[PDB]
Amino acid sequence: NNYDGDTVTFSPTGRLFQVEYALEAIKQGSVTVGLRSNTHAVLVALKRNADELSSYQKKIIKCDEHMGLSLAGLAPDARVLSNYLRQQCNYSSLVFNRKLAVERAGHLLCDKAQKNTQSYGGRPYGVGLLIIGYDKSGAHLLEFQPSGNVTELYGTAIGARSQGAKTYLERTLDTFIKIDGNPDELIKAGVEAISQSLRDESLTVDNLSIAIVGKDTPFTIYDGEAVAKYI
Amino acid sequence: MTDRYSFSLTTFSPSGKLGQIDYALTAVKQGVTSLGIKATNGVVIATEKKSSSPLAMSETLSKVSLLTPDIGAVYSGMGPDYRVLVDKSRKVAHTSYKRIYGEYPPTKLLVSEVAKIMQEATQSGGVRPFGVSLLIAGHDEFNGFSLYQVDPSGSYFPWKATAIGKGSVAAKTFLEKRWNDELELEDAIHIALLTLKESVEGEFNGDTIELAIIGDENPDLLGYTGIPTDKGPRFRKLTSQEINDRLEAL
Amino acid sequence: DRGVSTFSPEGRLFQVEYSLEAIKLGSTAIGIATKEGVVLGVEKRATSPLLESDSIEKIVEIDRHIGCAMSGLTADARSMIEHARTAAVTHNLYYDEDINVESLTQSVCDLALRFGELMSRPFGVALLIAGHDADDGYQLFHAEPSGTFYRYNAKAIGSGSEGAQAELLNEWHSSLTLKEAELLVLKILKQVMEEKLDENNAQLSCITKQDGFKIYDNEKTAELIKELKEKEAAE
Amino acid sequence: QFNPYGDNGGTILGIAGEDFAVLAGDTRNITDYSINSRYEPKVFDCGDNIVMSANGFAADGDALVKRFKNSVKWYHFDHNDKKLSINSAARNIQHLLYGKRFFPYYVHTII
Amino acid sequence: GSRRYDSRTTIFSPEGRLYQVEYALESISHAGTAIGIMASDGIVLAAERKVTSTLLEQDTSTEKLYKLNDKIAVAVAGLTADAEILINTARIHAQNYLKTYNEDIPVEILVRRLSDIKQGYTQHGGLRPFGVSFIYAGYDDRYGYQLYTSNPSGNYTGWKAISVGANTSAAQTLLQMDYKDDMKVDDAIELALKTLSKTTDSSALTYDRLEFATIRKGANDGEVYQKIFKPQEIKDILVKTGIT
Amino acid sequence: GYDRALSIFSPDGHIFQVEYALEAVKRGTCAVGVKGKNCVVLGCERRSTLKLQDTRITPSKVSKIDSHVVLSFSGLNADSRILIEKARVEAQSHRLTLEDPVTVEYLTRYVAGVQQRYTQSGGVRPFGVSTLIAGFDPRDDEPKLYQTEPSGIYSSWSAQTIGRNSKTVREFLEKNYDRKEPPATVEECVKLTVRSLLEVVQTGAKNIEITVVKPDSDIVALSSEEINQYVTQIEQEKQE
Amino acid sequence: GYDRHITIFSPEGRLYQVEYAFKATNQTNINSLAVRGKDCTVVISQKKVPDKLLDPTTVSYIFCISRTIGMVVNGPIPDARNAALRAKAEAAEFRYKYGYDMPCDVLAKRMANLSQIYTQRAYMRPLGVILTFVSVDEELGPSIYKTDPAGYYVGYKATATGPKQQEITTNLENHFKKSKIDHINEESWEKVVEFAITHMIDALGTEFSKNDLEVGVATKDKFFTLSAENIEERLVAIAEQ
Amino acid sequence: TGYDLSNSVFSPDGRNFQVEYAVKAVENGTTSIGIKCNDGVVFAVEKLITSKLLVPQKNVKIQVVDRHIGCVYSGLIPDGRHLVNRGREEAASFKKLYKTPIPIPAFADRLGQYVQAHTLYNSVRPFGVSTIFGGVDKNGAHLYMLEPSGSYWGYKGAATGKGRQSAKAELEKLVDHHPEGLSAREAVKQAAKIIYLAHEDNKEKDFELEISWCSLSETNGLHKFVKGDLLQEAIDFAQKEIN
Amino acid sequence: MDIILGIRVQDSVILASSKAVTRGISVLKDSDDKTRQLSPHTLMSFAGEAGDTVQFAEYIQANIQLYSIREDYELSPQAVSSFVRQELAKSIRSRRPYQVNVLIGGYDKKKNKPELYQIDYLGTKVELPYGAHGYSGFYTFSLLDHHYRPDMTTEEGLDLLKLCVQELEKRMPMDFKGVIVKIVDKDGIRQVDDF
Repeated sequence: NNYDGDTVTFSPTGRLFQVEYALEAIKQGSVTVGLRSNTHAVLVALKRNADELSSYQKKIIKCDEHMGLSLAGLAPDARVLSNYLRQQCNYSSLVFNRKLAVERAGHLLCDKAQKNTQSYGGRPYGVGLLIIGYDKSGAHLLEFQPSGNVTELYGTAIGARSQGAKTYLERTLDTFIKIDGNPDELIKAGVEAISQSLRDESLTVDNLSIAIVGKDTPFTIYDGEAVAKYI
Repeated sequence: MTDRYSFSLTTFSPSGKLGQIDYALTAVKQGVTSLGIKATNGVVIATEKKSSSPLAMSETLSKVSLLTPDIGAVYSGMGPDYRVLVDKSRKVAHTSYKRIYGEYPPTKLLVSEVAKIMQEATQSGGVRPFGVSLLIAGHDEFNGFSLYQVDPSGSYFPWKATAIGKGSVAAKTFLEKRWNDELELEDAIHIALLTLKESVEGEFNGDTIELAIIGDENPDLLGYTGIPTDKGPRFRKLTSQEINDRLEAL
Repeated sequence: DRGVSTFSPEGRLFQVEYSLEAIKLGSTAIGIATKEGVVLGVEKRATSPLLESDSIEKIVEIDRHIGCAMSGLTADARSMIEHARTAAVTHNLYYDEDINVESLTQSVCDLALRFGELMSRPFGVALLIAGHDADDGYQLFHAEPSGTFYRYNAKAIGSGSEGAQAELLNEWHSSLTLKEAELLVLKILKQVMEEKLDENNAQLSCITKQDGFKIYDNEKTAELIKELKEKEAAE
Repeated sequence: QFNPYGDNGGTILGIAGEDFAVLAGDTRNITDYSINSRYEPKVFDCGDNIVMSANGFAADGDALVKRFKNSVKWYHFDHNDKKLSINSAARNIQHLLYGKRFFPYYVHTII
Repeated sequence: GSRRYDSRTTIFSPEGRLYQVEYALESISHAGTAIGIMASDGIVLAAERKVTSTLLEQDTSTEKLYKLNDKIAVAVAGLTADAEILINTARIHAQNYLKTYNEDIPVEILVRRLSDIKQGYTQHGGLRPFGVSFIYAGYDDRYGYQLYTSNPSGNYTGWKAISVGANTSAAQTLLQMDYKDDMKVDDAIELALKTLSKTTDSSALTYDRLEFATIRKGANDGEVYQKIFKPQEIKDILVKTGIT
Repeated sequence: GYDRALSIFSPDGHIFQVEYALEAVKRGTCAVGVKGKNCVVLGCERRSTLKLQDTRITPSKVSKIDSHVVLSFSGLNADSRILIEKARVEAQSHRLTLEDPVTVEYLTRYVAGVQQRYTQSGGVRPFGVSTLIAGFDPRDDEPKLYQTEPSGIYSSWSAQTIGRNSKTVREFLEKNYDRKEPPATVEECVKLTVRSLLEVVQTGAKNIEITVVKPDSDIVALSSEEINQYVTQIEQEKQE
Repeated sequence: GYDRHITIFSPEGRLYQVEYAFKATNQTNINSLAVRGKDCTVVISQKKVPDKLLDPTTVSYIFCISRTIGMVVNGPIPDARNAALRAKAEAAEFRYKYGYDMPCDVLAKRMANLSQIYTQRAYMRPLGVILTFVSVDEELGPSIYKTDPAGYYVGYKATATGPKQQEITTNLENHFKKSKIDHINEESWEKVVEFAITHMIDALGTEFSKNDLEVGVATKDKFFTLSAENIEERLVAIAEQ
Repeated sequence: TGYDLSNSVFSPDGRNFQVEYAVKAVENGTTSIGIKCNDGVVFAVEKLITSKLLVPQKNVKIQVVDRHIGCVYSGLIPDGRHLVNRGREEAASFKKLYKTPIPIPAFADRLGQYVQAHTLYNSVRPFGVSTIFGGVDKNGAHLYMLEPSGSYWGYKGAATGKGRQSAKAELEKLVDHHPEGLSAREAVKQAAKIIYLAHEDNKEKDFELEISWCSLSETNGLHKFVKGDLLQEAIDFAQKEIN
Repeated sequence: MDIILGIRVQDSVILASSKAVTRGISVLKDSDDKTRQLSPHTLMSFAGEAGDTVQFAEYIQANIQLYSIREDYELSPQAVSSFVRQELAKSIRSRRPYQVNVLIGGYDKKKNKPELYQIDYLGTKVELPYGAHGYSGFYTFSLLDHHYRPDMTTEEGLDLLKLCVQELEKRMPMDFKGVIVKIVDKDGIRQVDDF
């Protein structure tokens, strides 16, 4: 209230309001979901259009052959962070000839976000990200929040009314974890789970977006007729 | 991090006052009295060594400072601001004069430098003005003896005699009465000692009083012999003993 | 005061949201996409009758295959155009090929968020960027000071926009000819424009694969203005 | 004095048919009169149906190939997975090379 | 962080004024009055010292009049310390021009640059302006004798006669009344003093409260001479014009 | 260095420092430009609360940027010196690299960009100035007149005015200037300029300046008498 | 008023931030005392360990700055350590540049000058500390020089610092009224340390065990702190008096 | 007033309220402890299970610096990471120049001065963490705790976070009933108990345990994590002791 | 480049400058004007290193024109010469110095005198009655030492020049393709079209 002027100020209860406000942009964001088995990790995201004459804002970005993310909140901030991540995956290749561990991708994002929460004139990132990857220790899913907090999960969701999908996934846990070596089956559980967050509208062809990565599949993205298969 | 205070901390009020220079002078007002008197063959500067505790050794605290062999200074206001000004004043006498001309700067010019530093603290980003006024006393070959006052604004003025700080209004009045254009140096020392008694409360002796002169050359104070055109400093701090001698014939 | 990079409690950037306001005060700009090309039209809005209206440059070439219309603080656009042109020419120099319309747009939208305590405020102008490229055909883009761009089939920006947009939501279909769309733009402009639409106070332009981006002279538009009144009389 | 270049030998050859093309090179790598390796390949698949070879000073050749490969990666990231046409690849390589005009890549390049 | 304590010295009022300039001008209005009068055969500069103590060293002093080069001098009204900063700048600039072109600097070119420096402090960099107004009195072989004033805004203008500091309004009316174009240096000397005599807030004018300088053709054929009056000389010119 | 964003947006979408810079312009003495069939005239008010001026040496209100282009202005005088210098330098630079003097549009476009850059850079306030820029393109007879303002927007004008009481004189020019036929000679164009200032000025004394620009770098300022003639001549026509 | 938040003047010519920095000085509620022998300089300071989970040995406000200079801090530990490190650095550089050991008074001045800056420059805060520097200077003999947040410094015959500082000060004053001289006329530093503790006991009206204290001693060519057992010996010798 | 709106401003008390407010964020965090033992140190922390979707074992919070130092913190997790990254740079530079690995007291002051540095200016924010760290060097074992003001000392035992007092109590007990010393393997069990006991102040959500240790004899001088059978053994010891 | 000459007579300055431009064994051009107008009454001929000559001439030209517009006034020849000397004196200690020699012929309107300045790339300035840069001087200085008179008419100076160019065409080893001549006087700068 008197303490929400900038990121360099603490409230008297010990909070950072500019960070929590940044968190708010995420909640206004359209829902996206992530989940994984042991063999694949999936992103499903709901795309939002401006009006019926506009295209549907892309929500999924590829970072490397083995890793990528979905976004909810400020788009340009995701572009910046996904770009940073592309660089780090790439540096790791060129220098060490090594695919970047998803766990490390997490730490790097955390430390980049954090700096903008401790210094004057900056501003926190106004976006949340779900990172999936298949690295040297299997399938992975990550939740990034611009507080700096990064978390590894079997599944999760963020955006507007994500809480439905998140509880659905909490129930469905022991089923989807073991959808090993069946790609279309893991996607279905993604599509199903995202539906627990739909209200008054449902999934169409140019509205839904799915990405998958795993054991013998590069991070690739499906939209348009390529998702017809799943509605 | 770093000084992100790149803007002025002293600015014009709608009345056209510069607040921080005004307040710095208020800090000078509170300060202990000091004075300067210009005789025909000398200049005397004096002040009170108002000790902080009786446990402190106030010889270790010098309020009157040599700047060049023929220039000395004294102040009223904030001690620590004076100390750093003396440091910068000594160095600027070298860097921007001696290292160029192979001789020490004349009084008005060294004074002029000090004023510049003080002016800049009145306009630069991220600083307050200095909280002192200075009396600078000195001799140079072509200008003779002189005495100057520098204020926190960075302004300076030449004086026959004057005082600054606490009891200055009283002291300036006293000095007008006694000052003439025919004073021998010993007479001015004598007047300075009287004028200063007004404003000192407790003890008044050669341990509570700091007093230096700009007078004759002092070969005994040179450190070496055999360049007979080098005659030694004209600045001499009077000794504790020396001051008491002049207080018996007071 | 309060920092220029501050978030509101709803999680939006004050300075960006305030810039969105300035754009609403701007002159109207409309664009429509067709399988035969893209049309860009604008309200010139001369603030006095003495000012020479063709000196009002609010439609602007970026490359032979890309054009631009603006709305809001239009002095802010100059440097965005400069950037866009450099990006396009440069891309061609590095790759001996035309720069994609989407890519051009993204490159301009990167500029947008580089402000704070880099420039000192966001831009106060919206852009309609329209052109052709081999891979994705004719495209129209709305570039905002927030850093986000949207593809549209048709779109309006400026004062007359929410009115004009609802209008475009009705009239747009996937099989519009270039000539049909030229007319729509004139029509919707005359509706939302304060003063009465003629060939001096509005301007037309298109971009086709065959002839690239062309601004229409005052004579050519006047005949389209006439042609539109004859259509409107005849029902 | 330090000489920052060397010569690793080998030779390469490219021919273009109507609906195909070949890029060939020997697999020997040498310094002076010694063989370093009998099989160290120097013609690479670079993606988007481009193959490349940077013959001369291997270290410079490996640096260039590595960079061009990486140029392809970013072209995809920046222009919506568009295919890098051979003519564009060529031009991109002109810039990589000329960027080191006053400290060159000691290689003869073919794609 | 630091923004909290930033005065914003370089912003507009909603009336389109520069606050800090206006307030600086207000500071200047309380300073000893200074007067330039331009004649056909010379220029006078006269200024009133802010109120003296009898114990001030009067001859070894300058507070109001400063020599820029051999052909140009300035009268100061405002903060002296501020003024000296600007003076050394001006002095240096005159020397660069001589070194570059082997010709003494035209009076205006020097005035423009000093005025430009001032202007900068009002548009960028968040510092306070210099609380100083100058009268420039100088000669060059293009325009002959010239008078200029510059103020904290960085505006400069030319004059036949002008005052700055305290009581300018009073002084400008008196000057407007008695100044004529064909006028000579010694008439101007008289006007200058008789104007201060009337506008002063003191009991009467005495030598010890004045600085005085002339720039006449007063040397040996087509060459200019700059006279800064010694205290005795001011005493004499005061007797001689019957003001004491 | 000093960073602060001084030109920022308000909740209504206005940039207050730009708008306040405009207030400064409105306070400044009036200027007007009127373009003929074959010339352009720059007229300028001169605030009359000043006798004892030396007008030989006081900065004139119309400035030459090159020998074929002039710039007049309303607003802060000190601010305008900076824009003029910058413009003059760009003029010389453009000749050096293109081997051609600037077009009036180009020069105007440069100056406008400078003003704009000061509306979105840290540590600086915008220029308290609007300008009329006038001249003839090289090897071209068709006259050019442009106006710039602190925000950075610029455009072409048949004729235009800026400064205090400019709406009054814009009033007069809007009703007294026919596009279809502009002042066909120099005489006629200087006339329409003076009548527009005599709406707002005072006497035609040491109060009105006029500069006339013809093609091929043919520029000259008028002097009191020639203007005074114009003045007296309009007042006798006025007795109706 | 923002003249309260940064180091600019208030209307009565005062620097509140400097004044408030002095108040932080007592924030730890520790008292310290320094005196001079014929041969030595002794500094004592109370040692208070509240929490029982602490490692007693890691708790200290005396620092060894150089082979020959010791420093005791009255104020919060983070600022104290910051000042300690700076002074160590500054003493080493002095040795390297000028080829002799940095004297106590000089180091005091240099640290004083540094605090003076924070009173004038706005982005730097003052340190909430008072620094008492001690040595047996090769030119000046036994020396005590003290520094505060205002940038002030001076040499003392003896001194004290803390909340109960004035009691100790007058206690000492009285000794020197009586003794007539500038120092503790004593042979071994052991007895000068005993004198120190004794007079702190009268002045404070309290009794110390070996872990209620901290003791630094400066002699010609080293300054060393005493261990618990070294103080216990000193306490015991006091008791048997 | 307004003394509390800007970092590095002294109040008229003598306090920097921004630092005190940072402490509030620390107190709001999950619990962490450090126990010093005969030839080593043990670190444990409470990891709340926000949700059943958190992959167990896979959101590690204890961090190593160099090869012989362990750090754990309560409060803002990203602030902790920043501070460890600095610790890692500090240790690298020290080893590069002086060859020997960095002494634990030497290391604590590096963190101390850096954190203190973030109370000197209004352009930075103090650290939203209290950090427990320590290890084995050529002089023995060392435990430290460091607070947002840059204040730090050596500890026999230490804790911070929400369960700070419960743990503090439990640690006072141990220090009191073990004057001769506590063993490394013993201290590992004790730590597991104390984390379980002080989970009472945090108890809606159940949690995951996590321990690590440096023992001259049991880990050879280096920092390892505790897993498998030695972990489960101590989970059990704490299961017993709460029933 | 190569041949540049100047003679100052009673009422004017005359500048003669060779027309050839050679690279290697090809005369690339035979109608080069090795001069630039700095102001309406000041002219500068230049010779030296390829590229540097014209870059420098035009740089100086721009500065003088910028000054002319700023002060609405023309600098004296003395002033321009002092500015150009200073620029070269700067340049000689730069990372890559301008390798250009110049002559500045100007008519001072305040004095009503013609003035001729000779300045080498080092920044060595001298006012002369007649001057030359490069090998030309070796022939022409002694020639003018004999034939030149202070009070010569512009016509007399031009025949004096023919004497110089004839001797250079007799004895100089290279073909410099004649000269372009220009006169600076009270009425400005003009070029003789037949020499």
